[PDB]
Amino acid sequence: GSHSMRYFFTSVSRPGRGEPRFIAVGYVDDTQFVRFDSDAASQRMEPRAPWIEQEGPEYWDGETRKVKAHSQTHRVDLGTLRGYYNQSEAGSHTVQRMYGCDVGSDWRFLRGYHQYAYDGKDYIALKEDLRSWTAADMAAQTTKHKWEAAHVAEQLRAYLEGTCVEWLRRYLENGKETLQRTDAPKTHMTHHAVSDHEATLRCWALSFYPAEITLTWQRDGEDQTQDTELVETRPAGDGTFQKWAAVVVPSGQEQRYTCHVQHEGLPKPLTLRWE
Amino acid sequence: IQRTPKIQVYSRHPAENGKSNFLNCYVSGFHPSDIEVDLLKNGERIEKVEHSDLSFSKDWSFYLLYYTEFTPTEKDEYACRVNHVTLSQPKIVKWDRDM
Amino acid sequence: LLLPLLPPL
Repeated sequence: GSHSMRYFFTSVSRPGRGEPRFIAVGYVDDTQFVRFDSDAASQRMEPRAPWIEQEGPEYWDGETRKVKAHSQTHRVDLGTLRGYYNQSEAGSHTVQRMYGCDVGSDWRFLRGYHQYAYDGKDYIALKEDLRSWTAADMAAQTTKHKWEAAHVAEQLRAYLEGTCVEWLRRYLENGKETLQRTDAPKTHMTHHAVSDHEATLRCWALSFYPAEITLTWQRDGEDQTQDTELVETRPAGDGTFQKWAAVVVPSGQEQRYTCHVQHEGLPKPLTLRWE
Repeated sequence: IQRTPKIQVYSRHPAENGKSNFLNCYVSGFHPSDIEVDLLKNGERIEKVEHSDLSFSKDWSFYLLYYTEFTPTEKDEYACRVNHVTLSQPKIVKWDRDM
Repeated sequence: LLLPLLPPL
């Protein structure tokens, strides 16, 4: 299928003492492969997947330098934004940044992203054409005019369409044994007698990869959303994901209900029924 | 911006008494990122708890996984205790094997 | 692989 590489960056100012907390994570599809935490002792970009350890010391030295440079940019941005919004030095504030690229199943470039938030709200983001900017307010409009004059978009575009795609491909090849394997959901249904007249059917999808999945309930072959509950897809902790969907049904009518599971790892959707 | 955390407490594998496992507390949808999460065994804080690296969703809300190895038993009660600026008092979510 | 340059606001 298609693939993506994404980097997430969070920086939280610490007014009482010292510099902002900075945390960077890198992810190929739903696999975290690098991290940097300014509170950690290494002060290094660290591997989080076996296949990235194939990279030599020049890789770790250069990514460490660059992620520290990223952290300094976020540090001075927190200061710039404090002034743009006329905020005091007493308060803690947050910047968040995500960027990366998508490629299709042919590994050709699909889509690039670069978006930035301040205190949990959109600030500025590169448009899908990778040429113009979306500025949410007049502070971000000042940044937009500055970045337009310096042609920042052209630099980011060269990376998003070029460097990013080439290295995503290299990672996908080095990590083929996991990055290019799909893990279909392991499914089962459980039954819970709520009261004397109602029961809950819970349809489980376990140990799947990647995270994208669809669970639906049908009654007599028609989609049902009333009296259902779907939890957020959640990490198992071993690199796979979990989800469940439940429906409340009249006791004795369980057989009218089917759970339908769609996932990239399945040749065709699965249907589960309580019998 | 202030968003209250969603909490799911669950084991990595279907729980069987006497079989080593992992107890997870997944906290998501929250803002800001400063958060306190403890795993509890019969009301007491569990000491060797690890967590994932802070990351966030498309709407900028944060998520973290807290986890520790454990062996379920019939009698032991497990829970997740979360405190966050959006919460007046710590929220305690009990582990339900069926969820 | 990270961006080589991250321009400040």
